[PDB]
Amino acid sequence: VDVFIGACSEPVYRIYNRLQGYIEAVQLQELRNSIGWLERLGHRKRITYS
Amino acid sequence: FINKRIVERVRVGQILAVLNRRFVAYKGKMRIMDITQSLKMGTKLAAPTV
Amino acid sequence: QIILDLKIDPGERMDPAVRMVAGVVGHLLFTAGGRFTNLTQNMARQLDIA
Amino acid sequence: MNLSHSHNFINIRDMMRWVMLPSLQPSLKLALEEEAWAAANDFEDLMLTD
Amino acid sequence: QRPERIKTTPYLEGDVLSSDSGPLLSVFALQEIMQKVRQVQADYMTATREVDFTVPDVQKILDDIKALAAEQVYKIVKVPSISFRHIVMQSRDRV
Repeated sequence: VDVFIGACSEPVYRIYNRLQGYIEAVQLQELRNSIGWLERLGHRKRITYS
Repeated sequence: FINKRIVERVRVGQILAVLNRRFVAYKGKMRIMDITQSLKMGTKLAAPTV
Repeated sequence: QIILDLKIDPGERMDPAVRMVAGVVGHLLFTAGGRFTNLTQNMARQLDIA
Repeated sequence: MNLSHSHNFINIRDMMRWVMLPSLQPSLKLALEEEAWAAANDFEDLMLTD
Repeated sequence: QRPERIKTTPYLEGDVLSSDSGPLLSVFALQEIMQKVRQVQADYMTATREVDFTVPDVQKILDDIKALAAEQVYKIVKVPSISFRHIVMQSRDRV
């Protein structure tokens, strides 16, 4: 990942820092939790998620 | 009176004095795709009949 | 080097008994032993449910 | 080398890793190329000088 | 010609359904790889560089490697190069 230093305004940079902090959490555990939860519902409801 | 530094006159050496925002950019040779709609793909297992 | 999966498809409609028969055939044709695997951790999970 | 279209998916620290891996197949052309590179390690025989 | 295909009892003798071959599965396997990456990039909002996915002719590739074996990096010649020349001037016995 390429990290550089730029310039943005103060109340917009907090929105940009929180969005990129969300995608850093999705690659860690939010994707593995969501896909790992449909395997427990499709086991119950006789559904097969792809 | 507004306590926000909206417009300041400044020397031409301090034009790059606002470079203080750590931006996080992604590589051009990788891909980003939105799999939000991928949480609905799946077939329903029918019950065996007589 | 080549691993299989399931290919959930909503357009095709099969007999429910062809899935249950093909949960037997997958358990004595493929290989998920201690040395190599022929099939994914998900493909070998939908065979144990089948 | 482009059988999987991998010419577009190589970063700068993978092509630098290939040029540092010692594995050469000796043949007539490599025995005739490395002698040609030995005659160009001064650049004065290439009409280039500083 | 081989000792293992001599089918005596009519157990293993059955009907022929279809066929396959080496130069046919090589172009089939590359189709099923490149069709999958061209399918998930059409159903979802993907943001990458445009990379065209053309299936290359494998039999033309293997023929062109074989034609490179007939190359000759050397050559047969009768006389060498010129390698030296002289410029005349107003002087005699000094060039």
